[PDB]
Amino acid sequence: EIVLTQSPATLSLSPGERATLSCRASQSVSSYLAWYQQKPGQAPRLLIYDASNRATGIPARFSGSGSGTDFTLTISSLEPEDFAVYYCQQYEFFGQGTKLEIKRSTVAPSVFIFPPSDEQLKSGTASVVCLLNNFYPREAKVQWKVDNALQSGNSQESVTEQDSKDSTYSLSSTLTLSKADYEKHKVYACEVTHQGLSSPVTKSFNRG
Amino acid sequence: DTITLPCRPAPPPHCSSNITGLILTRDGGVSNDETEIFRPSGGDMRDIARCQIAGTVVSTQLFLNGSLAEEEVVIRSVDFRDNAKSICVQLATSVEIACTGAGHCAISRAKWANTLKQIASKLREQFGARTIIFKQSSGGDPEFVTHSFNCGGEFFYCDSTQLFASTWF
Amino acid sequence: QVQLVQSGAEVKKPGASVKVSCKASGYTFTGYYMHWVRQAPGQGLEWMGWINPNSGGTNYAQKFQGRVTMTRDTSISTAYMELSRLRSDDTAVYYCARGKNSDYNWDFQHWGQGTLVTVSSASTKGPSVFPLAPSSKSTSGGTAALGCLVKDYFPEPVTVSWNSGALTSGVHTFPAVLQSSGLYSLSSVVTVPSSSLGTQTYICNVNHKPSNTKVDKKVEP
Ligand SMILES: *[C@@H]1O[C@H](CO)[C@@H](O)[C@H](O)[C@H]1NC(C)=O
Ligand SMILES: *[C@@H]1O[C@H](CO)[C@@H](O)[C@H](O)[C@H]1NC(C)=O
Repeated sequence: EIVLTQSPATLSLSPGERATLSCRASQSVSSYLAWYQQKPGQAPRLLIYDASNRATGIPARFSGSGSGTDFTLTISSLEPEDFAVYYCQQYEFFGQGTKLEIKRSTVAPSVFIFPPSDEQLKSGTASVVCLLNNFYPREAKVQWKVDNALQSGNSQESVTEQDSKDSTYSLSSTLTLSKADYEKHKVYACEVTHQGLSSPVTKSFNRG
Repeated sequence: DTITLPCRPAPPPHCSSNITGLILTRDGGVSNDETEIFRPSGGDMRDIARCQIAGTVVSTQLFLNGSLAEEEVVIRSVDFRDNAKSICVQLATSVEIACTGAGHCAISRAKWANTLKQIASKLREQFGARTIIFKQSSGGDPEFVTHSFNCGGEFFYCDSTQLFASTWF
Repeated sequence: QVQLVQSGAEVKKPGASVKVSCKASGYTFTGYYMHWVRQAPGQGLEWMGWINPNSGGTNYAQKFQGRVTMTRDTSISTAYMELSRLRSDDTAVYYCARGKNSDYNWDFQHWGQGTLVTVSSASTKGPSVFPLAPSSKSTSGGTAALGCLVKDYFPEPVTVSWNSGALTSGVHTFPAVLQSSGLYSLSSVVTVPSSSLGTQTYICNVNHKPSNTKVDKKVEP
């Protein structure tokens, strides 16, 4: 296998800066490489082929170069349409991808908790939701505690794509219990750590 | 012992030839470790024409009555890393393929095994893989999935499976 | 005018097989190899194999040998990819694709729109819709967050709107998560002036087309 390692995992820059992605090939075949750009729900689009040639309809700000094992894709003056995932390719092997997002001033999330509704409870299950609304950077840790017990495995979360207005993310976490077990405890807390927060923040409620 | 290839129509004895080479496709993807799998070409006439060793007769999979090499078998490619490029294999010592007219054509099993051993060692050298497996054609139109050949203006289609079903360590 | 058009999304139970078609146009079909490439959700690109449309010869990735079969019909410029004995980790968007050049043919200039193929076990089920009630525990300043939890449906997708699309500002609809029961669940939230909870009405409009399920859920403090 030709192992291609891209760098970095995430690249955080502002509209106008110079982006530099790299791709190292575990061999020496140095004249053939492709770069793609991919946006959510869309097919990949070819940007560069043969290490350094623009594909169809590709503006001149995109370029590529090949330093033997090493290859690089360069985006001069980033436009907001340029923010997406980027894969590199050589024969049938692809890289793991690099994500290029808008670098923003740090904002702590707003935190909200939501107790289960009587409708769901009647069904025989209970879901508690913790909303982390409008934060940056994306790195974020949510911990669920029930009577001061750390929960693990009974919660799932989902994050939005970087918002087009404010360049910010939002996360939704869901803790699900059976009604039986939900009535065996009292304090339900969601604990959020970030980097806009000097100290971890906990939103909670008591059942009743 | 004898290897046989069933054929339709039945090749006459004067359509006997010397196999002087062959063409193959390498299976791709990350390998199951540490094996390379090789099959008769997934390409077509273009691949065969670029090999520059086919000679007068028009055939698939095997080269018939073509050129030979000096002392050892030599494999060649436009690009060994590219699974879409076929590998051209030129024998140094030819292998007779006797046609009988009964419906099948035959070759010496010992001689072909001795040949496959040499091809395997060259491939093992080029790719570095410990084990080499020859497998039948992945598929395709009749003219390519079989070893097929034009003799006296007539097209013969021979099943080459007994030629390509061995593992080499 | 190169275009590649693929057949529609499909839902399949494990053990079954799927056939995806790709109609090619704008170029001489026999001139280029056709590739298939799949992408699982949230993951990268994986090559499956090529087919030589001139010879019908194929080359499949080693991890797919024995379960994939590619053919083509030159008569109608259509390639086919058949994946049998489906399992859950075969859930992916499958793409037919063609090289920009014929020499080194691995720079895929052209792609189909892609075919989503979901491997099942689950059965079609409409979702339940639960309000996410706005209260003191969901109030920052003069901003109240409220929402809907759309739980336990199969398969994707659902569509959610607020007040029949009238309200779009301050709304977030979250990517669904797949629960270990095989059913999906997603949430939709919106931040609002608290001084309107006693006045303005807020409804989440949920539509699950695969099960003929549509629900208007009013969310009250
Ligand atoms: C095989 O090759 C040799 C080359 O000298 C030739 O003498 C012999 O007759 C060939 N056999 C057939 C069947 O063509
Ligand atoms: C290959 O050469 C042999 C020896 O001359 C000849 O008899 C035979 O017809 C040739 N094979 C074909 C298929 O033309």
